[PDB]
Amino acid sequence: FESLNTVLMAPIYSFLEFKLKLSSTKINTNHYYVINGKLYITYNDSFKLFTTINDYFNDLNELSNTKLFFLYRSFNIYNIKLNSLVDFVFLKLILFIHL
Amino acid sequence: FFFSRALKHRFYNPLNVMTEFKNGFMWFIIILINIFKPLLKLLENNYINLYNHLVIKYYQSFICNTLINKKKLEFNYILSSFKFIKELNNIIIISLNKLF
Amino acid sequence: NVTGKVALATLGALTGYGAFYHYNQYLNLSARWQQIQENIAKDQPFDVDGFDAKVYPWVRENNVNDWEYKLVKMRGYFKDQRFFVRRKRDGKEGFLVFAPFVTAVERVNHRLKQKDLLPVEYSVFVNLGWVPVENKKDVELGGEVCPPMDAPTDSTLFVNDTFTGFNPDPANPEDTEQVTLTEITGIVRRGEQQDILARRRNWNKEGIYNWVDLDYMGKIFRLFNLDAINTAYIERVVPSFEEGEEGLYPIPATKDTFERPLNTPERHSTFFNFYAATSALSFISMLLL
Amino acid sequence: DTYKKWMYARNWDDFLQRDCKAITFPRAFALWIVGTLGMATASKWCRQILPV
Amino acid sequence: AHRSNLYQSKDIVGEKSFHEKHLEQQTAPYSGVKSLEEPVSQNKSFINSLMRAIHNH
Amino acid sequence: MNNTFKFLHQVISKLTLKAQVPNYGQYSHSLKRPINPKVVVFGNSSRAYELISSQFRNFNHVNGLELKGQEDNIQANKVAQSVLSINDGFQDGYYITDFPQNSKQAERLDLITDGVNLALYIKDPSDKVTVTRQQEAIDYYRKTGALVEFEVDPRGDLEEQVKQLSNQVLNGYKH
Amino acid sequence: LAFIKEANEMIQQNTGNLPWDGGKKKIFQGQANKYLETPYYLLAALSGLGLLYFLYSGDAKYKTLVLTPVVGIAAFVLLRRNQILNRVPTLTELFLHKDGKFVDAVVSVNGQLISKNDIPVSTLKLYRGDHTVKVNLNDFEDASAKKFLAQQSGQEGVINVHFSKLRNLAARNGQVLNLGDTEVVVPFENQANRIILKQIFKGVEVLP
Amino acid sequence: ANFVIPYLKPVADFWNSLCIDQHQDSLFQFKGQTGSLGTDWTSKYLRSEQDVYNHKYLQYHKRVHEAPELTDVISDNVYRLTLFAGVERVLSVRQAQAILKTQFAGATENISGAFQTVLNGGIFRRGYFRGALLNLLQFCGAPYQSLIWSRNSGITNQVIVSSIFEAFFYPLDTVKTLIYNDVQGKYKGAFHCASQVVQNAGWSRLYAGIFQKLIFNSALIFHLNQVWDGSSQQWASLALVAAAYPLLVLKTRFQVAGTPLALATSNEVLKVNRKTLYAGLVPYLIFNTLFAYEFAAWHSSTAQERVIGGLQNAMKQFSSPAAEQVWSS
Amino acid sequence: NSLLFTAVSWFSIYQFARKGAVLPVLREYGRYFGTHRLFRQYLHTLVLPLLYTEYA
Amino acid sequence: SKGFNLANAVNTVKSTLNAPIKHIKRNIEPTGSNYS
Repeated sequence: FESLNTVLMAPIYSFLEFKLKLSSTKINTNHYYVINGKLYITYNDSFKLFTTINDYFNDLNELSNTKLFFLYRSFNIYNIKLNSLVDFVFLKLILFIHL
Repeated sequence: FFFSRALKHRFYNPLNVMTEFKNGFMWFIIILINIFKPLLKLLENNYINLYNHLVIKYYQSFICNTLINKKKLEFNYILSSFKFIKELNNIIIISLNKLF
Repeated sequence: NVTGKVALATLGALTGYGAFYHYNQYLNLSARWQQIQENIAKDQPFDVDGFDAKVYPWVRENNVNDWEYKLVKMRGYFKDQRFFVRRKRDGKEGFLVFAPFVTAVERVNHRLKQKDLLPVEYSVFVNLGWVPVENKKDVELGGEVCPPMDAPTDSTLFVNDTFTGFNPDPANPEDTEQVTLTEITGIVRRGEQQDILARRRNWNKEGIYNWVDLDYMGKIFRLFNLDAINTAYIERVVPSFEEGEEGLYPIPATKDTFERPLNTPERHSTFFNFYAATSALSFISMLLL
Repeated sequence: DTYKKWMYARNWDDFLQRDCKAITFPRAFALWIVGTLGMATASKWCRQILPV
Repeated sequence: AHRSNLYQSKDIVGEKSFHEKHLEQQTAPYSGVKSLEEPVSQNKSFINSLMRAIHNH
Repeated sequence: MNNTFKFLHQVISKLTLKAQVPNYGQYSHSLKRPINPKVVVFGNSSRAYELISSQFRNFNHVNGLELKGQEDNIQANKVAQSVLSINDGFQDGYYITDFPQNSKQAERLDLITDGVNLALYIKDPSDKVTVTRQQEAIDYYRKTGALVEFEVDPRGDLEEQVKQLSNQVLNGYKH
Repeated sequence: LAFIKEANEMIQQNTGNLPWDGGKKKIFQGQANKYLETPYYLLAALSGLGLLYFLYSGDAKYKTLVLTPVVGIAAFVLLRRNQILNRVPTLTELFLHKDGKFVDAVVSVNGQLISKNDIPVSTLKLYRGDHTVKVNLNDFEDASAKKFLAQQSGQEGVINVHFSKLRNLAARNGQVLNLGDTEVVVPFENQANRIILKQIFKGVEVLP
Repeated sequence: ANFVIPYLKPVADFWNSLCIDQHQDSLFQFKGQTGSLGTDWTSKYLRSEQDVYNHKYLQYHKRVHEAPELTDVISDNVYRLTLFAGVERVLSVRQAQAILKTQFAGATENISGAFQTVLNGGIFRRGYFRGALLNLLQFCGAPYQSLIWSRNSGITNQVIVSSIFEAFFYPLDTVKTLIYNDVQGKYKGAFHCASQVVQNAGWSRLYAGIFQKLIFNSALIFHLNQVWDGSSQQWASLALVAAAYPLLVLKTRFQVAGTPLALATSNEVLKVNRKTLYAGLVPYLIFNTLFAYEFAAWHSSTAQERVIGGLQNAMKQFSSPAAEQVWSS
Repeated sequence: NSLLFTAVSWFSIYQFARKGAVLPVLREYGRYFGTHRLFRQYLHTLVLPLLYTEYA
Repeated sequence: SKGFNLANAVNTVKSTLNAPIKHIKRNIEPTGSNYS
């Protein structure tokens, strides 16, 4: 029943979001805080140091890169069964040659 | 197509021809013996591997019987075609030694 | 444990569905077969002469389903070539014997004296019958299937028919149009299809045939109406006592001896029993685990 | 022809009988001398290349 | 050590692969038409609001 | 490994390495960065602080100077708990200052955190305190191989120094 | 946020900060290796049946009669090797008590997770080097097996086999750890609290 | 001709069969006559060119008026199951992408990201063709069995039979979806995945989005019938499917939920951002418009008449354009 | 041809304006109604090709 | 996320048409050899 409700209301929700974007402007100026003597911009539940627009874009790109490759960078280090097999086979052949 | 090369080793001499035939046959036989000789060592290694498998299976069965508080080694797993492998290897080596 | 339970559940569900499907097919085929036997027992054959003998009603309407297992009494003459298909009848190894049956001819040559053209022959395959394996050589090339029709009493019938182009004149003044017509009564049977699992697979190059491939039969016998031949064939039926004891082959078929279809109620019952037993055993084993 | 054979010699003897036309005993013996020289040369080559 | 370095030289940055380059290009935020967000009264029209809604999301 | 089986060995090893790190050839650059970059920074000067701020703008600072005088194991445990989490902003990189100053503390921290991803010694002649307080830690990290030494002229192009430090830090990370 | 929580838990587990639940701290987590047995058994049986059929009906090529025994013997060797490897007793988890003088072990014996309770820490010892397996031939009730083991080994009664000879199959992916009475294999690909694990593996009780 | 040709000629013959009109070639394999005119090369070619449309009509008639044959159905949708079978996995991943941790594995949150997620595993068993065999088995399940028990029925009976058989075969769909959405190779086959799901979640877990699948299947059947008819309201049916599309997305997300594959639990499936309810709308519509299901049995009278009329025009091709209208003929 | 040109122009204008780039052909805000340059560019690319098609 | 973008596509096309420039220039480069 809830899924039927969500499906029926899905186009209406998209239209309402479009109407909200049409009726609203993306300027709130509630984000820039001058804590002591350095700029700060609203960032999740906290602040983020702000000095330059290019620096902010680079920070966003770095955060995106981190959250995009986080799972790749956590590969199983000890998943070396195949490499161990290859090294063992080659060293076994070399041992046979030495003998 | 055969005169010149045979002329290099003086194969117009029947004594040289006979000696070369004997040497070539001995070369072929020794090559075949070298190729097919490591089979005996492979059979001995099979015996050694069977012994190692028996020891490892005994060790694993002992550890398993130490885990669960029982004392009855699974000799069905410990042997696990030991008789068949031993008999096959024994008859193979006996036949090979009987042939030569 | 859990993997075994899942496998048993899947096997039981699939086999139960198969058993249900085969039971329903068994019921439908039993009803269809009793209807077919009731219709055949009436023995009221649709006559095949005239325009229906040139283009067959089942071919014309593409409704062989509505024409299958319906007795037709066709008139025409047979060809010499015979075709053998491996088949068992009453548990005995044998060959179904088919032969082209020219039901109509068309003469399109207007230069009659200058050129002697081959008439365009409209033919259908007639299942002449069944002969045991040991007597396959006993089948004769060009042998008479049955005595020809008697000479018509009406003198206006001794001309070429408008549709079939046949003249039933024993002494035709034109020696190039003499034809010995013959009347055969038989049921209409649809062509078979390849099913390897049923062991009906034919190696055309090697000359081994297990299912009725009407397309290949027409192509090899160089017949004209290839599509009409592929539509269906006629299984000749004789009024009981096909051949009780004689050296007469192929043995014709009767209302109680004609060739059964591959999809039989007995076969579907065997499939249903096997699937039901498998499903019950799988469910019992799943319960035990 | 389906290119299953190129020389059409069923066996070496046929070769020596037909392609070499060693119909007579002098021809057979001359070919045997040639084969002896070839075998000696081949054995010498095998001993030189693999001196075991 | 070579497998840990993925069979490429340590202390060499290297060039990003196409995928990485693509992921460096697709993850960048889209900078919409800035002028449509200005407090200019001409942006309060329905047409300008529609343009801002469809071009800036 | 003899000189003739080396080619086959390297080809088969390159093929089989994709079983552990799939498509590693297409992500070799990105995999230069670890999941949770823990960096221990040595250096106390104006240029050192500027380079730390430039390079670690997206990193979180841990002030080991706050943990001074306490037990070595307690300080290492506190630093480890500080550097073994991910913020709600998906910030996983931490850099630690004025820590550990002792080889024993560095070893304890590495054991608890499964090692530090990087140790960065910014050698600036204008800095005098570091060599008098963190020399044992610097030597320990040099021995363990996690130490990267960036020699900074106290004067020069800040952008050039930033680029060089970025390249060295990217190359010096440890998984 | 869900992935952030998942990644925090993964980082804690990798570093060894496993959950603390009522005086039972998970201080070890290991994974056992599984090797195929059924496909190799089926391949060996199929090769044997093929050889039997080709002997019954002489219509097999020389190359087929050469390859089939080779494939069958290779499959049989792999089957035996994997049967030995799978049934290796591998330690999977170890829980330290709040007292610190006892541990609880979970051992994988090819699928049957066995639990050993209240193992004293002083009875634990990790074998850095290879040890000697003591096989009591008197345990065997087979005269042929006794003779084979007394011929392959120079000993007569309780033979001693150095674990270097058995390390290819008995323990190739871990260290042999004595649990007082058992000798389990601690895997190399294991997640554990390093300090506590090092302390206990030396036989030293960790203070509460 | 003794070692290479015996193993090369079959390949060339298969190529020729795929490239030459076999039936026509068969007509040319029998040269001569047996007493009937019209069996020469010219007549056989003349009948052969019309035989293409004749055989298309005969195949359609067999599919409509006879019991369906699985192979025939597979021949109607060969590209959906053989060449583009991985597009099913791409669409499933895209639908479930909102709750899967694929955006953290170098994949964007769009169709390109779904493609890279599928293609990073290769082009085989663990990659593009992962679960292709399961998809083929599923096609031989609910759709094929629905085509048998409701051969020439109307849309209502088609929907009823298909819903019954999809509810009967839904666990296979759940297993296939789970095999589609795991990128770490955590499930080593359909049976392994099903066993893990049953032992860790229960038998009821295999029916996560059954009702959503049933309703979307009803909508899809209506759209397919309209497309087969070609009533020009097929675009209205496409709009109906697009409106009912989030049911398929919800089914996919419910199937991969409360599992290590996904980051969200079953309840959290309904708390996802509504903007993600149309995850694979355009790719799914394009794929099901180009490679639409071809269930010739389920064709209505309008669709049959349209197909036969097209074939009849194709037959109308065969005539002489400059044929003289003659008084006597 | 006119519809394809209009589609290409609309697609290009939308995709470039999504990244800030707007072709400065017309004034930023028109007279009278004050419509935006983007809207007037869309209108011109929709209308003028039709006018040229009709002219030819 | 957002998918296709024509500005990015044009940048990729320019990069593709610019990549083989260096190799063509190197081929047309005059070397230090003077084959008198």
